[PDB]
Amino acid sequence: YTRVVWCAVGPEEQKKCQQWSQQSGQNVTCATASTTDDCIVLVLKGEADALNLDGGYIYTAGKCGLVPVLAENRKSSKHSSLDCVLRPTEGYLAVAVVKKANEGLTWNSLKDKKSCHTAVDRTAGWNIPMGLIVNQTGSCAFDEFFSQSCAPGADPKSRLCALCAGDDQGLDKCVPNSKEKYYGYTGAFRCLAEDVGDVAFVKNDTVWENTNGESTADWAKNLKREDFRLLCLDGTRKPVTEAQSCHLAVAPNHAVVSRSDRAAHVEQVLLHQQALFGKNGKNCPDKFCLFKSETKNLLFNDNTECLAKLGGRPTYEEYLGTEYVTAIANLKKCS
Amino acid sequence: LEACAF
Ligand SMILES: *[C@@H]1O[C@H](CO)[C@@H](O[C@@H]2O[C@H](CO)[C@@H](O)[C@H](O)[C@H]2NC(C)=O)[C@H](O)[C@H]1NC(C)=O
Ligand SMILES: *[C@@H]1O[C@H](CO)[C@@H](O[C@@H]2O[C@H](CO)[C@@H](O)[C@H](O)[C@H]2NC(C)=O)[C@H](O)[C@H]1NC(C)=O
Ligand SMILES: Cc1cccc(Nc2ccccc2C(=O)O)c1C
Ligand SMILES: *[C@@H]1O[C@H](CO)[C@@H](O)[C@H](O)[C@H]1NC(C)=O
Ligand SMILES: [Fe+3]
Ligand SMILES: [Zn+2]
Ligand SMILES: [Zn+2]
Repeated sequence: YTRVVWCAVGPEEQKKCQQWSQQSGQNVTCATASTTDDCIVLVLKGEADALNLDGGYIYTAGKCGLVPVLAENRKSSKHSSLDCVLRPTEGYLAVAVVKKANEGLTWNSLKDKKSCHTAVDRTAGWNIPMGLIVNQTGSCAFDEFFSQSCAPGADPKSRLCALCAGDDQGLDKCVPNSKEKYYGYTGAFRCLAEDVGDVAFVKNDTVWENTNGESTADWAKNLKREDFRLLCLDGTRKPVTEAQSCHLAVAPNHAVVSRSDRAAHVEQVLLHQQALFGKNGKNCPDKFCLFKSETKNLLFNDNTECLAKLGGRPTYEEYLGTEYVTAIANLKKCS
Repeated sequence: LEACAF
């Protein structure tokens, strides 16, 4: 066995990683970089072994030769006697979320509105909605579609970063890590909740998990699910209980990637680390919980029940699926 | 649909 070196994206992940490392007795140790792309480069250089990635970043990492190893599996919708680690993953619903009180807004009137995205290059926050918008408008000028946005990872002086807020001190505006107040699923949802933006591209679970007291976070603790609507592609608005019939796409779950020569060993270590620190793990919550970070989704999404084995030793294209890959490929023609 | 970005 070797140690596995995890790559943490920004300082809040680095802190959680350091706590994991200490609890694992250094079976896992930590490298940290400022962005997911830079973590992918550390992994390609062999200076880190692995990290968990949204499907859009899996595409980046997979074009560079890194491979999926285990997928996040959240609470199953339907009944299953299968253990979490063996249950097939179900994909999450990419949605566009607006305030109920913003009554005129539908999918067909998004032009010149303000948008909140998890980050450039992520599935629900970017690849799915911008791919759809490029397609529908017949124009690659997706940087001119919304009047202002927060899209972490875009040029910080551009309209795509105009709404981003940076950290406590207002430094690091638009950096694609958790120090940016509007980064990621919860940041893009907060960007809508605070009416900085008119629309947030997140996933269905984000809305549930940050409303009706499911989050105690100060910006979220008082949000009511009834105050939000989903935007459907047919131009209708639905309550957030209707995401199965009003989503933009089904996304492949976030998954751990590594170099191919390290995957088997990364997989074995992770299966053992989640037996200790995962949901009902032997030492969670007593000592450390790998899948909690007070809603901040650090290293893994907080709704993860386990990391699951993949069927078919899939390549990254197999894992993402041919349609998603082609959608990304098409959108990347614009850049 | 081609090479590694890095
Ligand atoms: C949208 O996401 C929410 C949050 O994950 C899902 O609601 C959860 O569903 C699980 C599985 O049934 C329940 O056991 C949880 O208690 C629910 N959480 C909350 C906070 O209510 C919901 O099913 C998803 N909707 C769709 C269409 O997939
Ligand atoms: C945007 O449109 C492109 C161009 O049509 C879509 O790409 C096609 O997707 C279908 C369905 O998977 C494939 O069978 C075609 O072969 C693809 N066409 C081309 C020219 O590559 C893409 O899926 C759309 N983007 C979305 C829906 O986000
Ligand atoms: C065609 C199809 C349909 C549903 C899922 C996929 N691919 C996946 C493969 C692994 C993990 C997740 C997915 C998914 O899209 O949820 C494909 C290729
Ligand atoms: C660390 O890994 C070693 C080797 O597999 C193992 O004996 C030990 O149980 C692990 N400990 C923790 C705390 O993860
Ligand atoms: Fe995602
Ligand atoms: Zn669908
Ligand atoms: Zn295969």
